[PDB]
Amino acid sequence: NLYFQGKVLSEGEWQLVLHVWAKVEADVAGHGQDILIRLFKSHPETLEKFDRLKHLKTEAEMKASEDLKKAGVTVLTALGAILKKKGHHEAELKPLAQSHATKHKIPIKYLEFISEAIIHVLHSRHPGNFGADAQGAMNKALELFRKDIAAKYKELGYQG
Ligand SMILES: [Cl-]
Repeated sequence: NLYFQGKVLSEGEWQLVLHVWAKVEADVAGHGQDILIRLFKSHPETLEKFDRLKHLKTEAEMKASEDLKKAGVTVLTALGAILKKKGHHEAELKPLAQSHATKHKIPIKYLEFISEAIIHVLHSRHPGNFGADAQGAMNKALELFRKDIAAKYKELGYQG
């Protein structure tokens, strides 16, 4: 198994992140649904950034939406790919910052909101295997993502 040195997190922290993410990926649509519904319930203003979704008014409607299901898979597969770079994600963040800062106008604050939604859902679905250690390593990985993408927003002309 070829060693791939990561940045900022320790090797053991990266392994806790990628072990949990493998569980996410095995049911990506289900995790995606849960995370976006939690985001949209805790922070209803985020729903307005998704044109195909902004009309959905209840949890039953959100769970029935094929569009929300597709958005959830979009979000979690892009984030998983970034996490698997173990901090070597400069190239990946460039187009994501470009679309999110320039077209969608996503404030960095919403990335913090979805980070909270991700930790909440991971606790809810893996209550036996998402402990203090795994939670801390995931918080560090998402913090690094938010820090680096905030820096890319400013390189592309936007504060966010
Ligand atoms: Cl743990």
